[PDB]
Amino acid sequence: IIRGWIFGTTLDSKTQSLLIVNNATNVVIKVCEFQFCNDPFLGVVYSSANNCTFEYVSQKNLREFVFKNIDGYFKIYSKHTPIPQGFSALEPLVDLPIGINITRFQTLLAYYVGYLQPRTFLLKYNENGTITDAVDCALDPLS
Amino acid sequence: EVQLQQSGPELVKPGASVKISCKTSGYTFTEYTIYWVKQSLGKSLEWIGGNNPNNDDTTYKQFFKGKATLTVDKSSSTAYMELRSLTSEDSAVYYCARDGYPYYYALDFWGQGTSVTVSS
Amino acid sequence: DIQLTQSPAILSVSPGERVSFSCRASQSIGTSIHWYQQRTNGSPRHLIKYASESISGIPSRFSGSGSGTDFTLTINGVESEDIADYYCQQGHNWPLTFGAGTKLELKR
Amino acid sequence: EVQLEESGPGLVQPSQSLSITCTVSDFSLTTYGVHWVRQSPGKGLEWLGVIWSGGSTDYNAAFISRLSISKDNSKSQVFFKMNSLQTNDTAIYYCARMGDGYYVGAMDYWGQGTSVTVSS
Amino acid sequence: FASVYAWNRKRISNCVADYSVLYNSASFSTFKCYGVSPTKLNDLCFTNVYADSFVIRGDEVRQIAPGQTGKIADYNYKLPDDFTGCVIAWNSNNLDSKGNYNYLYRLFRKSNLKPFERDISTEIYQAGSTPCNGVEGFNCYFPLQSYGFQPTNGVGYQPYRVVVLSFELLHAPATVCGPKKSTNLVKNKCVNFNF
Amino acid sequence: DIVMTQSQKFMSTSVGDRVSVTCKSSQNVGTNVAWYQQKPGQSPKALIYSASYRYSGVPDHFTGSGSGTDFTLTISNVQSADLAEYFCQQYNNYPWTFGGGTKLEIKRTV
Ligand SMILES: *[C@@H]1O[C@H](CO)[C@@H](O[C@@H]2O[C@H](CO)[C@@H](O)[C@H](O)[C@H]2NC(C)=O)[C@H](O)[C@H]1NC(C)=O
Ligand SMILES: *[C@@H]1O[C@H](CO)[C@@H](O)[C@H](O)[C@H]1NC(C)=O
Ligand SMILES: *[C@@H]1O[C@H](CO)[C@@H](O)[C@H](O)[C@H]1NC(C)=O
Ligand SMILES: *[C@@H]1O[C@H](CO)[C@@H](O)[C@H](O)[C@H]1NC(C)=O
Repeated sequence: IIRGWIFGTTLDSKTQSLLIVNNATNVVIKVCEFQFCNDPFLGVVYSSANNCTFEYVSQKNLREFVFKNIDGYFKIYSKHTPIPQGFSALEPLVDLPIGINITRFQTLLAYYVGYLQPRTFLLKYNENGTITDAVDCALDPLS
Repeated sequence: EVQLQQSGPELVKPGASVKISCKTSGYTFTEYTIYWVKQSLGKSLEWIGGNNPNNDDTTYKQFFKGKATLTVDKSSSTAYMELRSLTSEDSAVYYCARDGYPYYYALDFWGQGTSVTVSS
Repeated sequence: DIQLTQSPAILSVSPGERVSFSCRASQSIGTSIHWYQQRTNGSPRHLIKYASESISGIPSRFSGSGSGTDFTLTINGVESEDIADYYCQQGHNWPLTFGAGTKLELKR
Repeated sequence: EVQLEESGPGLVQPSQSLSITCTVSDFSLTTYGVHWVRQSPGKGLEWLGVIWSGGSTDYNAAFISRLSISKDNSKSQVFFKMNSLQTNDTAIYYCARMGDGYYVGAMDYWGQGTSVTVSS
Repeated sequence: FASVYAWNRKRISNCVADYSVLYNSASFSTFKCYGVSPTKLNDLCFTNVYADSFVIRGDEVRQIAPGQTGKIADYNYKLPDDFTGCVIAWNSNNLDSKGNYNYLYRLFRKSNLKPFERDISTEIYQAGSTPCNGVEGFNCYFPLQSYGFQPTNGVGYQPYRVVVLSFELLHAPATVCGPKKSTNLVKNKCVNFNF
Repeated sequence: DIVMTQSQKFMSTSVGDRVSVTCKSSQNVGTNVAWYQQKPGQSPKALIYSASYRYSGVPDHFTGSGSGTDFTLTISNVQSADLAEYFCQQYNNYPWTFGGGTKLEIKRTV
């Protein structure tokens, strides 16, 4: 049911709005402008198509995702789970050179939402090279 | 700096042919239309006709049959008018005028006019 | 293809008098004609292009007239230097061709 | 102060091929084309082909399959290669530049050609 | 392609293609680049490549240039003076020969076109003081006119296909750039590399 | 149809009194007219334009009128160079038709 997310800064066709849609067989990414949409197109978006510039086509369970946007680059890190306590590794999937701020985002149809801080971390790489332990640097005097 | 000049008076015979030329100076020929009118001895001015300078398209009124042909030439940058079948009353003065589309509509400048007289 | 015929093969005339050279075309070409002057031990020199304008450095006596299939190159007061062969060149069709070539001859 | 010079006379037999070098100077060849015209003894001027700086090659109808024109902007040289030499090939070949204006005409100046002699 | 007044517009992004093979071909009639030397297209690269394609008359290729006159150059398409790109034109007479009468061109307009302006409209042009209404008559002309592309027409009337390419100097992260060459590899040798 | 009389054949004013004249129209044609000044012998001269406008080439102390199916025109005053012929214009349909005008005389008294 939880399929896509809408990113942007004004939620209107005036400014470009990033759109990610899952088609149950492939993913389509478009930064083309779309008009305001208070309610998602559940079907049990056809708002507008203005200045359509970029297009991309590509491919219990806790599908963790981390979204980042720095220096005009958009990164999506994904990791699946077989069956939220425990330690896991997140790896980069794709990179998008779009170059747009996005100050707000909306969800399209329970989940958890967090936030990141500019902290310092210690990592213990394994012999395979896969990360397997993280230690904070300001949580406790022991850290 | 726009000026218009014409020829002098002429006399014509009943049922003959004459030619009159309208010369315009001070502006490029092929952007403003050229119009002609007739004044029959202090009578109401009658719109003779008008023609395009570049498209060379000429149009007339229903009460104009009798001289229905106009032409303009770029070699001398002038307009030609000719008369035929001068029967009894076409002895008048003909004024050649030019209109301005960008500003000042309705035939600002005129000419001194050419007076034609029909006689035996 | 198209062909060009010159007026006379050889024209004899004294210097200083009015002269004219004729080039005829089988098909109407509008104004796509040119006139060239070739002297002895020398390649042709362009006199008139398009039969309507002159060439820089060409004496004002040279002039062109005619359109369609007939073209005439007229010179006012021919001089000794102008006694040479003349050519007419057409380019309306894709294969451009030259005329037969008329030759100017002195009379004195 | 533009000048146009070609190679020397050719001493060839009817069978093989030959190349003619046409070199320009004092003006930019990258903006104008080059024309080739031949003149047999007792025959008028015949145009062979024209090359344009945009990589365009055009040939005459009778010499479409027997001509090769190459341009090199590194040294501003035009190479004119022809094959199937015959007795009638003895002529004078002129190379000249393309003038601004229309495709036919724009003949401002020319260059002195080479004398190719073909005999058995 | 589309009409001369309504020129086809194409935007190209996220690709790598060679530009040297363009002028190396033996079919391009006119090839004039203004913003960069023709031989240095492969060396450099830009962003936001724009292609404008249309068909004009044979004797009007010179109209497409920064800062020139002409009815088509003023009422159909005008190139801005600060233009950094290239123009390609080649003969297409055999494509339209019988012959072609589906082409229209603009001839009457109130003012000159703006740079990169896609002015598409229809209206009875006025050329007189009196207002024009109803059907076209005096001082009432149709701004579009046809082409007499007869197959029996030589130079000056044959239809030429013209493509104009423009680019921007990296206003965003680079998306299109020229291809690069990769050599072979060696082993057991003291070799410096960039990789 | 096409008929025009502008309410008079000749006007007479002696001294100082303001002079005015209408340019009345037939059944609805529109509102766009002009007036012409005609001194006895030389080329004509436009008097007013669109019934409310001013001419940069004339020492404008002038007044026009409104709009509708009727027209009116007013001139400055009676100076020593006002006796001439007047005409106005009708240009909506292409066969432009003029009127008889109205000729003003300075009505000199005893
Ligand atoms: C990386 O992890 C993988 C699997 O988790 C290891 O793969 C196998 O590990 C067993 C150890 O029980 C070895 O016997 C096999 O030979 C390994 N197979 C392969 C294909 O590697 C792998 O050994 C780990 N590598 C390191 C460096 O720890
Ligand atoms: C989604 O998938 C269906 C069928 O697989 C396809 O017809 C449709 O075009 C897809 N939508 C896209 C690619 O936006
Ligand atoms: C599209 O957005 C770009 C961003 O700068 C802008 O330059 C361009 O004018 C826009 N075009 C349209 C049609 O909105
Ligand atoms: C991001 O915000 C800055 C600051 O206002 C603005 O200049 C810039 O245009 C924004 N980015 C986009 C893609 O609109």
